[PDB]
Amino acid sequence: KNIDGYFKIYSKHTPIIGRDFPQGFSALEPLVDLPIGINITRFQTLLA
Amino acid sequence: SKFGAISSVLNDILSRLDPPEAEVQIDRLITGRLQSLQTYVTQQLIRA
Amino acid sequence: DLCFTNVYADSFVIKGNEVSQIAPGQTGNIADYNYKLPDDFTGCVIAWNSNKLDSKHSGNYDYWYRLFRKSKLKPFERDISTEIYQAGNKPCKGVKGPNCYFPLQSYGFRPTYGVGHQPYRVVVLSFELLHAPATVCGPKKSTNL
Amino acid sequence: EVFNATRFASVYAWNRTRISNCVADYSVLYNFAPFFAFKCYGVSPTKLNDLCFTNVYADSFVIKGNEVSQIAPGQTGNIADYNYKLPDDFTGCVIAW
Ligand SMILES: *[C@@H]1O[C@H](CO)[C@@H](O)[C@H](O)[C@H]1NC(C)=O
Ligand SMILES: *[C@@H]1O[C@H](CO)[C@@H](O)[C@H](O)[C@H]1NC(C)=O
Ligand SMILES: *[C@@H]1O[C@H](CO)[C@@H](O)[C@H](O)[C@H]1NC(C)=O
Repeated sequence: KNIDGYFKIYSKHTPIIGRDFPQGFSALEPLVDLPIGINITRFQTLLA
Repeated sequence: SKFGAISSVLNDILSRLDPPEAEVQIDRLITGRLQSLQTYVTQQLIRA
Repeated sequence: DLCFTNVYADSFVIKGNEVSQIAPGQTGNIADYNYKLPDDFTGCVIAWNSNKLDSKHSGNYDYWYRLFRKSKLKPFERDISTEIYQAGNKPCKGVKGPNCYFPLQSYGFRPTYGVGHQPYRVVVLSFELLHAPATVCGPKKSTNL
Repeated sequence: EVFNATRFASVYAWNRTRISNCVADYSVLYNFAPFFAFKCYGVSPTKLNDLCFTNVYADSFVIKGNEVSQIAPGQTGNIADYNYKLPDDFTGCVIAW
């Protein structure tokens, strides 16, 4: 998210059941809070 | 009752002045109206 | 004697009346197309006249300001762009002159203007007073707990 | 009537027209003249149709090209000193076509 800049990244990694997007609850641990403060409108991801 | 503000119409105050200056007036309106509601509620409690 | 999580310093040169203009939530083309502060702003604005660095003989037209913008400016937004403002319905975008005006106009300064037209230099200090690990302090003593 | 005139006065004797008791729609000026200088100082050129003005003066005078840039608040020149001088606290717009 990019509220007033300050880019935030959230992650919680677990070998969950592994079928797909699961049902059991899971909180999210922050990793980095970084104040970017730039314009942001589109999204894309990089592969291997 | 204007309660000591510019006007008794919240929507008029909003559409006429900027946020950070109409803020004092709308806060005055809140302090008046909520306190009046408090008197009403207390009197209703006594009657009840 | 305070601790702030992060400090942002924004700097720009603006005219004397615009010092009165620049404030949280005001009106005027600079306040709505050039720079806008949040309503709940927590910081300081610093203004001092600079007629020795922004003025020279024959004038100096280096600086700029925007007057033509499609909408209002969201707080802390770098809307830097050179797009002709549309007037009426003509898609212009090709030629200057009638109903095709530039979004920004020269901020020409000369050593001989009025006080309201002098080259004031403005920097604004923004602070974040929230419950978060700070980075900046002042005088300190580290008495044992 | 101030834009469709045929004898716009000279700068030395600038006719000053008083405008009152009317709805100031600016599309009528927009469609009448292919402007070349629509610089506004006190108000926004986009924001003219949402403000109510106590009184409006329309001073019209034909002048040279560079004199268009000459005419502005806090300016100087043979016209800006002897023919017409714009006040520094000028709340209004100029139109040049
Ligand atoms: C900033 O991002 C918003 C979000 O879409 C966009 O509307 C605006 O034009 C952007 N400003 C720029 C790119 O200057
Ligand atoms: C003058 O009025 C006529 C009639 O409405 C119109 O066709 C013409 O464009 C106008 N010219 C100016 C300069 O306003
Ligand atoms: C202003 O006065 C001049 C004097 O020559 C005249 O030509 C012009 O038509 C007048 N403008 C008006 C009455 O709008």
